[PDB]
Amino acid sequence: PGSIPLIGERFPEMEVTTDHGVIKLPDHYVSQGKWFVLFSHPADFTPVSTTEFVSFARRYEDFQRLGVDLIGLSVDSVFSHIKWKEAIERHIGVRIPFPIIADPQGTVARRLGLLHAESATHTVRGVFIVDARGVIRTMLYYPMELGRLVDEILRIVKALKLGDSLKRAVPADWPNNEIIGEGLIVPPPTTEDQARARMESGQYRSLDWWFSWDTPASRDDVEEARRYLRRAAEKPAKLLYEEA
Amino acid sequence: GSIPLIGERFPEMEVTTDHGVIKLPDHYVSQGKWFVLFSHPADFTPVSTTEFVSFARRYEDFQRLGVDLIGLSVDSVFSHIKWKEAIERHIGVRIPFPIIADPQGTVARRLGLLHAESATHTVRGVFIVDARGVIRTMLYYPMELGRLVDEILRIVKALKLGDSLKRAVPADWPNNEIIGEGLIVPPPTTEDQARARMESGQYRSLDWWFSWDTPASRDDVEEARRYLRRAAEKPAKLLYEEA
Amino acid sequence: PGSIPLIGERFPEMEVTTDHGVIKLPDHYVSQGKWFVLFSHPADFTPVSTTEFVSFARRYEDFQRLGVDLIGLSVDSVFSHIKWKEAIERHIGVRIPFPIIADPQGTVARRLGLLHAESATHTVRGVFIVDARGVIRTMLYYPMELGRLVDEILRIVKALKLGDSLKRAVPADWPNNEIIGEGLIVPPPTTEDQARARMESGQYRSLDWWFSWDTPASRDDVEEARRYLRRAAEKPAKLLYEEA
Amino acid sequence: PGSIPLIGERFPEMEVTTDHGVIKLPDHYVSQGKWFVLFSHPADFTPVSTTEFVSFARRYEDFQRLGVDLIGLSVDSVFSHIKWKEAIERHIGVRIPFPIIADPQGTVARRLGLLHAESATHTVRGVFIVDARGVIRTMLYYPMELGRLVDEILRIVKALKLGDSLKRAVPADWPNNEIIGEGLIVPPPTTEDQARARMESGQYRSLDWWFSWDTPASRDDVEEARRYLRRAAEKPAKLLYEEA
Amino acid sequence: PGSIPLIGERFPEMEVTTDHGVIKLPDHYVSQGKWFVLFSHPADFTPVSTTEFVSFARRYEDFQRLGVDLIGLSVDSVFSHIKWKEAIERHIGVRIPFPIIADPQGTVARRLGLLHAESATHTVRGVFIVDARGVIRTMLYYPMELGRLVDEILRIVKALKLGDSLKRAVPADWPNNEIIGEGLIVPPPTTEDQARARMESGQYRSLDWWFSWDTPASRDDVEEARRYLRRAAEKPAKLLYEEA
Amino acid sequence: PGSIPLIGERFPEMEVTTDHGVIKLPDHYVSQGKWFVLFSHPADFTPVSTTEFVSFARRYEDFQRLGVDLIGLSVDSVFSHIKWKEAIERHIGVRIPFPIIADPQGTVARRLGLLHAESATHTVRGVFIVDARGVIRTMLYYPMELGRLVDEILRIVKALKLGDSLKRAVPADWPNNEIIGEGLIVPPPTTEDQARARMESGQYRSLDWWFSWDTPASRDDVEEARRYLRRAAEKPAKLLYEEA
Amino acid sequence: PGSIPLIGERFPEMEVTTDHGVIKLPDHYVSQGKWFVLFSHPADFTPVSTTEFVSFARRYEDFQRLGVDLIGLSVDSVFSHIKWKEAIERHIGVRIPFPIIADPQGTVARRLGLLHAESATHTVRGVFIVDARGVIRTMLYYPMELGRLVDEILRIVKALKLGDSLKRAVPADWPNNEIIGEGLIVPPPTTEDQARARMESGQYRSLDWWFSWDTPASRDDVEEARRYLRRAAEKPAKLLYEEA
Amino acid sequence: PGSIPLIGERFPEMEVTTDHGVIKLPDHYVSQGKWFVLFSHPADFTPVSTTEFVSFARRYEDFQRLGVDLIGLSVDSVFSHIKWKEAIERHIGVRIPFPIIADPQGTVARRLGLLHAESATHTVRGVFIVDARGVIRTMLYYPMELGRLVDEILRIVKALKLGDSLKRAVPADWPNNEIIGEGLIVPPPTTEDQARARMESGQYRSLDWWFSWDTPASRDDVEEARRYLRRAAEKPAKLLYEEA
Repeated sequence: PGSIPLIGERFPEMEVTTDHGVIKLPDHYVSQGKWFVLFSHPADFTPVSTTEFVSFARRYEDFQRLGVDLIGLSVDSVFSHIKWKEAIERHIGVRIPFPIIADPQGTVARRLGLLHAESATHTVRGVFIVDARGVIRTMLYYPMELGRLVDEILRIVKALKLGDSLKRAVPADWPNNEIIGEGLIVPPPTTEDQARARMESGQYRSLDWWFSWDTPASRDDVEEARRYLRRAAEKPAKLLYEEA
Repeated sequence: GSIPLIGERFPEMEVTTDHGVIKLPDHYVSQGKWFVLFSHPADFTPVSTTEFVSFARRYEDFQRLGVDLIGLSVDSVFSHIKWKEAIERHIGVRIPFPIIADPQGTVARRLGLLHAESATHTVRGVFIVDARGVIRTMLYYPMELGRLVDEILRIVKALKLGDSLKRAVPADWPNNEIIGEGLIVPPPTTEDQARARMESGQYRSLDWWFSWDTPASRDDVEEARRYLRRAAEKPAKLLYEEA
Repeated sequence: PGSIPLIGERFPEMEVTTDHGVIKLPDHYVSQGKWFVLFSHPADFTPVSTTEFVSFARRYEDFQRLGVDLIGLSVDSVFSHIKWKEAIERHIGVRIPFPIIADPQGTVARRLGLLHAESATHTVRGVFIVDARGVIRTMLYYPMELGRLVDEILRIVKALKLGDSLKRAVPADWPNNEIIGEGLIVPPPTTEDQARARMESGQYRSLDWWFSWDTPASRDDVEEARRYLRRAAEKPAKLLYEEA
Repeated sequence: PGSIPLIGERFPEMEVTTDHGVIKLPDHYVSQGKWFVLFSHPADFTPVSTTEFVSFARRYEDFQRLGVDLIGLSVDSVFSHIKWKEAIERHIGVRIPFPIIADPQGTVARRLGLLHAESATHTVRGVFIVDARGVIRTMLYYPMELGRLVDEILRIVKALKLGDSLKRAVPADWPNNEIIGEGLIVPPPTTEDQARARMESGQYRSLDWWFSWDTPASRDDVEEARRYLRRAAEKPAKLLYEEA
Repeated sequence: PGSIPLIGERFPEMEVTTDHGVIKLPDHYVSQGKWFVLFSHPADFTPVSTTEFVSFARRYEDFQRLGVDLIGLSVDSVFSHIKWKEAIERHIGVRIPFPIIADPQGTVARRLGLLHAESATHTVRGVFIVDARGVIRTMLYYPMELGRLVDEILRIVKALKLGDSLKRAVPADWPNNEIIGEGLIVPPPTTEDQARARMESGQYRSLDWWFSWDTPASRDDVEEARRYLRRAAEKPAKLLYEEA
Repeated sequence: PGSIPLIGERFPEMEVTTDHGVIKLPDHYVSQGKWFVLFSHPADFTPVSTTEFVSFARRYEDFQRLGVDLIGLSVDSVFSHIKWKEAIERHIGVRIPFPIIADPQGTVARRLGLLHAESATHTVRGVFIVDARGVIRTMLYYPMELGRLVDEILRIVKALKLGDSLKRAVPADWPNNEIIGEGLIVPPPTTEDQARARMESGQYRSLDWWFSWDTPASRDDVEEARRYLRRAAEKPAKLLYEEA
Repeated sequence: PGSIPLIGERFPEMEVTTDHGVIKLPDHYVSQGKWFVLFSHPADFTPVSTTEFVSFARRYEDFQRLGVDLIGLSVDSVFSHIKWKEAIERHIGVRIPFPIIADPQGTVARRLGLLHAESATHTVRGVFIVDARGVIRTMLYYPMELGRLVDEILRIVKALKLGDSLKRAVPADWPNNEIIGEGLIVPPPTTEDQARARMESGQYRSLDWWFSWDTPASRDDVEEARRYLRRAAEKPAKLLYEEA
Repeated sequence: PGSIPLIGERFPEMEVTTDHGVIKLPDHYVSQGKWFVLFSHPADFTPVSTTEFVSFARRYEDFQRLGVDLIGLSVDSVFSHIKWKEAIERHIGVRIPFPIIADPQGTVARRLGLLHAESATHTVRGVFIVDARGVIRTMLYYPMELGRLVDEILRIVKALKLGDSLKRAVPADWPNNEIIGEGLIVPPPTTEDQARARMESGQYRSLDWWFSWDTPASRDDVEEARRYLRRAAEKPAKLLYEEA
């Protein structure tokens, strides 16, 4: 009962208007060798949405260091985007450095399947994680009533980039997996001959032919991922409403 | 591909699991239980195994929230029973919750779980469904990347809190950088509501569209923070060593 | 390309969300025995649109005396409507008392044919003048670059109400028609017998059997209409920008 | 409902028969560098229609000063057009200098959406304002019972040409706008960078980044537009029926 | 009902994934001059299916001597295939040397008509006997509750190759036919001249013009076929469950 | 390029003409509480088909003991059926007691999927084994060039009836299975709880939780089944062509 | 209804299997310069059909003298054709020299419209008389219960060949027509000029311009046709059943 | 490539205009318990057609004696039918007693498939032999160039009525069949038990179980059929053209 792009598909070709200008997706980011996180929010001048834009802004440098750009999306105009970003800088002291797509007829929202049953007129809290080839790698759909956990979006990109370069799969809760810790998983054998070569070789730690791992990520990569999760877990030292 | 949506009732279906034949969402609604239905590509795969052990380790935390767990893959019930035996034998962890067998992809196609990474194996989908049978949140992870299971606990804990207190939940709750453990009052949608909100003084406000208070118990806040602290902590002892 | 409601049709049935609440059109106004002017603008926080809201607001009591309610429309959210009305009040000192429809997916815009070729996403400056029976009586379509002449909307309603109560047609430029002045037109004969009776009768002033008129409008009726046009023609004594 | 041309589209390509000859629209006017106002009336030998033809003819030199040609339209024959113009000159003393399209099978009517629900057989009082590139700039739909305000058609053309010439938008009720008087509006910024540049420069008067204006119109341009409205507002010195 | 491949057609072109790798059918076997037996079973880790795989494995060299390769099929994954073959080796002491197709979405099952009314999700016990030209020669459909008689599959391929090589048909129950024993049948005359020539000839034994046979099969080919049926008929000396 | 009935479906309702008269399938046999074997052959007066009719006739009492009736089918007329059975009795000394369906337009053959690519005009050697409920239990498709092994048809019915009555599945090559001999298989557990109870009850011999069996068939049932395969494997004592 | 070929159409192109081999119609006879009679019968081993084959055989040399070949058709197999011709030779003492098409799936029957409502499975007694150019010249449909008069098929071919060679039409009951006897008819005039020329010439015997004839057939031609009818009319000397 | 009624179908229901009045087929004849022969001819005032009408007139009493009525058909008008019948009476001295269908738009001809490839406009020489139940029993299609043999139409009806009353089939060339003379055929047995009963009874003369006959037709019935064929074979005593 709702239509979408899929993991492992090219992000659909589209021209969009942002508060920074008109761009083509995913070409604008592919051309720069950047990943992008496209995320949507129901409407400008809404409180949970404001908390998410402030969370992304606080993490903006972390995204840049990973080679990731951010782009938001709502059904509001570019005039509402400029006005809202001014209200956030005025009342919270936080500049939002990244663009927001203006989608008033829902052209982009319907293309991406971002209109769910909680609202006929406002997008859900969608997330498209797109790599530098323009390929959708992960998609999340949060509802109106619940803000995202932005440190998990950082973990997903870091973990994908690590699995892509080291030719590994990434265990549950990496880098704090209960079985193998910061270990990364060797893709399982898919033939009788490969399963025997795996069991015979002694090259990797194994529970069995279908479960092998090693520890090829650098201490810095592991520490960088732990830092995202430690920030998610810690009560902030000071609240931005307190100082403004 | 096409899907169920947030705010829709979970599609009515009979499914075969390794515990028996059940109707969804009827089977969980009748127990007054939320359920998390999650998919994995194939039995006897390593990332999938890590996620089943992560879910099993959090089984009581899910029971504490009134949440039942149900897995899904295209493998048979026979493969499910044999795989759960190998996990118990090689890792020392029992998997208590059922797994759907979906060999022709009937359930996979109905739920939109076949993406472009594999023609034959489901992605790592997550449907978070409340005790009314309504889809509240959906997550799609790929083959190469295991889920963060403590975020699934935080989503349920925060949705139940929101429903219980008529509040919305800020980014990164209960560690929001603006309001901390604060919860948000839904914004006014009329000129009259906007005037009443600003004349009131019941809430902390940045402006008429951004009001919050602190109505969650200490217990609610610390239980949600405990999930994230567990996600962030280096394990004390790796299960591969003490199997 | 692109359909519309037509003159003489019932305004299409629809539920709409405004910054005052949810209403049904045209029922909400029909039930009250009121006319309504539904007008659209491209986007909140745009300057020509701002001048038109301020113009309607200044004319609000003139519309109320005619038994006409006002309702605006754009594809912005209710949050943008509330914010924009606050901005007008703060910067110009003018309260906008009438509701604005929020149409974020363009459902209403598409139903009313308000998406023209100057913008794929923002409505033209459309005007629907709807009588207390819910019937569309007149429609205007102004472009993004040109503000409306709001006094002509008052002249249209006043002249329609006069024509309906007195069973007359209204000449060009009424009440300053260069042939008959404040005169109103008797509908022309449509049969041979009617045309003979019309000319054998001393009831009306006539140029010929097809052009008859009289002067049945009250002095008050005529002065009311002349005041709208005199307001349109006179430089305002003081500009609201000055008083800031 | 019923389909139409839209603001911002090229006027639909068509050959039409007039009481002056066969012409191609919009080509015939485009090749002269002329705007045209194409207007429709229900039927020849009808009195409101006659008042409107006389109104247009009296303002013929005003339209010529703006580089605007006039063309009428009804479902009557070229023969009825010639007889009706003859009758207006004989009984009222006014020559109609401009052509009228003859549309007996409603070919042009249907193409332009001029058949509304008040009459299955006679066009509404439609108005298409078309610039010298052949583009539709404004459309008005008046009913059978109500004559148009022809001085508003002059104000629309004068304002659009000024807007085009000086790269400005025109406020409500120009040149008597209650906020900025005869001032013209600078199109609002559409990007964060444009919004900052606008407010950092002292180049324009501004309420805020989204509302900037200046006064680039000549006193001649302003007073010619005010003259149209002053004429609409004035009690006629002498009624043409008294000069019959 | 439900659709199928037919005797005398080429086996449908398809790429399939096995626990030995990705192959094209029937090309992978045609290119080798090999016959193949493609057989399906409902699910890995099921007992009748296990008895069938061990029966085929025990006859593997008998198939190899005939120039026939074996390939299984079920809707289980390649991982389950490797795990199940390991379990059969561990618990029964029998290695399954031949590949199994993994068909988890039932793409191959549907193409081959292997989903019957006993199970919506698991294939019947289907058997396709395909010659070295890639042509389907024989098809068997056993149900979930009944294991195949694997020696009949050997007799079929043995008898078809003899019939192909010697240009003969094969009587019921060959090589123990109750009328002609190990005799092979000369295809019957299809014209009046062939029927007379056959009866005039004395070249063959005949009951009548439509029933002629001779004994051209080698003693070795007859003894091989009688050995398959002797093996089917005899109670094994030792049961593999006791040996494990 | 062909559809069939499926295993587990009721045999399709049909009226058929035979050389014993008109009968309804499957009702004619269901009403008697009888299984039937419907088998087809390409044409009357053909030699392989004659050998199969003689094999079935010799095994007629064995079918009767199983409560199985036999019914043939070809595209030939009832007249040809009568003449061919007369020819078999005169030249071979074997009376055919069971009916043959006459199917000259291929109505029955098309309904049962019995026209394959080897002949456009003659059926393949199909077999439908139908139980006393009218349900299709097994289907076999042999080609023009290869006679059936009729004793395997007896073994299938015997094993199916045993599996039905004892609630058991039947291993490969039963009653001579190489793992469990004349053992019959307990359907495997389909739940974690059923699996544990199986492993803990000690009620059955097991290789693992998914492979349990016992030996509940009578010595008579086992030896009766074995006798069919012993007959298939025996060099005939004397060939019917000698004693024609 | 049901669909046939038509008089004056080429006999439909088709490959047919006879008890003499595989031939293309009509080419097999066109390339020899021969007419053919294709006739159908419901089923081999039927008594009316047997009388008609014996009648055709008696008249074989009569057909050969006209340059006409015979070809039969039924839905029975080639094997039944051969057995039936053998049974006719053995029991009646008559050899059938001409081929029969075998049509088991009714492919040819359906193409020629030979399946009528007396039988769903067996053809009617159809007759197609086809000339040396492959053109259908006459068609007869007799039913199951009624044998043909084969002497009328000889009269048709003789009369048609005389008509073609002498450029004449043939009267009713030729060569014993009541009005003109063995006379042949000149095609009638189709113009006023031709009608006047016909009546002025005195070339032909005429009743009126539309009925002219002459006597161009030879003694030998007329006697050959009269012999066919005398044979039809003669009570046989001996009955073939009596010498058996 | 042309559609017809079929043997064993009811004659299609239709109202037809004749030169005797408007009638319903087949009802007009069924209600009288009469058979009818409906026959077509290409055109009135054509010579072969004239000979056929005179032949049917000569045989009128013989058809009446069989309870057969005659009805002609052509695409000519009733006025042509009346004129042509008058011309036949005056020039040939023969009164045509039976009606002719007037079918000027080919409505009847198209319904009965009487338009073949020799003429787009004129019907072939069709014959429908219809029994007193309205059922089509035999159909003949002769071409434009060839008159019918009308004595064979009498033989067909006589033999069909004898078959119907005696429950027999009628041999080739009856009543002068070369095997059984004036004998009639017992329909063959269609079951094994009927075949054995037929052979055992000694009730009928038989060649084999499938060919039995007896002599149940009266002396009068046989002599009446023989008279038709003797007439067909007789050289006319005198020619009608001569005595005219």
